[PDB]
Formats: sequence, C-alpha cells, structure tokens
Amino acid sequence: MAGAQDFVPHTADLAELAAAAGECRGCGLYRDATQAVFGAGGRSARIMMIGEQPGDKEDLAGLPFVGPAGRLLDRALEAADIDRDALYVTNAVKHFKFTRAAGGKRRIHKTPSRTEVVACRPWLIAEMTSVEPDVVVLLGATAAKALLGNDFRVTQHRGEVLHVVPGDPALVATVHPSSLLRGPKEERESAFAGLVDDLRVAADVR
Ligand code: SF4
Repeated sequence: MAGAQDFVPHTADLAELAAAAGECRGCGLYRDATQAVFGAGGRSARIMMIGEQPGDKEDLAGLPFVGPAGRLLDRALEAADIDRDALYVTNAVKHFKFTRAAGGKRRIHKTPSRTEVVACRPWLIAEMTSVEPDVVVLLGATAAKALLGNDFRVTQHRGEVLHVVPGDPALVATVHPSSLLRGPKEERESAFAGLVDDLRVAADVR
C-alpha cells in the first residue's frame, strides 16, 4: 500500500525490474519526467553506486550518469582503476524532478523529498537484493541518507567504511560528482582527489 512497493514484481531479474519501473506511479515524479531511469550494469557487479536521481541528460538517454557529472565520475573511476562496465550504477529516485528557468540552457534538478526517497526505496532494495554487492558507494546526500538515515552527514564521514541494509554490504558515502564541476580550481582538484580516494576505499573492501 506504500510508495512503489506494489509496482515491484517478485523477481530479481534486472531487465524485468527495469521494465516494471517504467510503469511505476509510486510517487508524483513520474508525471513530468520523460521516463523512469533504472540502474545499469549486471548482477555479478561487486560494487554498486547510487546517486540522487537521473538528471536532464539521463532522463532522455534512459541511462544513469551520462551528463557532465557522469563524465567526471568516469574520470575518477579511471584514476581509481575501476572499470565502469563492472559496476551496477543507479539512483535513489528513478524519475527526474526538475524545473526550467527563463533563458536557461538545461532543466534544473530539484531535490527529492525524503517522502519520495522512501517511496522509491523498494526499487533500490530490489536492486540490492538482485546484485548482492560487496560494497555500495553512496554519491551525495540524498543517496547516503537513503541508506544511512535522514540525519546522516556525508561531509562528516569521508573515507570511512560504514555498515548498517540487505546483504550487509560495506557502505562508502562520498560527494556527488556534480558538486565537483564548479568552484575554484584548487578546491575542485582537492575534491577530485578525495572522490578518487573514496572510490579506492570501496574497491579495496574484501
Ligand atoms: S521516483 Fe520512484 S517511486 Fe516515484 S514514480 Fe518514479 S520510480 Fe516510482
């Protein structure tokens, strides 16, 4: 009776789950978005990564992490010696929440409410049950709070392996790559290195 739960089929098959998510009305976000954007990757993945939501580019590509933030993430993964093809990558909410500004060049993402996060969480549970990751990288506040609690602060736990969640994977909470796109150069460079560090922490979990 709550959120997305009745839309989630009784299967662990990612293709079947993704097709079912296309029909989800578990919160209001499906109305204005173009389509649901499920995770991408396969069930043998050892590392799962979770962002906030599909953004402007993802909403139309049908795939996660395809815009500028995704390209920065690619650069960090490559520096961390992680093959993106070996990951399962998804988002805490699966429809893009947005507005437009006059004269703008893109649709501007808006923050999912905690209510929407909890509504969509049945999909995330299904993904985690399906993939059985050894480690989950939580990219940004929304994703980190989705698994670690609404009071959790990413900024206060950088580099730490956390454990609370299906399968009891290790959890590593880090900054979202979109936050690394802008700011003064030295700050962006230090922040990029810290993202690489946290990805390496995740990859070194045994
Ligand atoms: S954001 Fe999640 S719960 Fe809300 S309609 Fe989309 S798939 Fe369903």
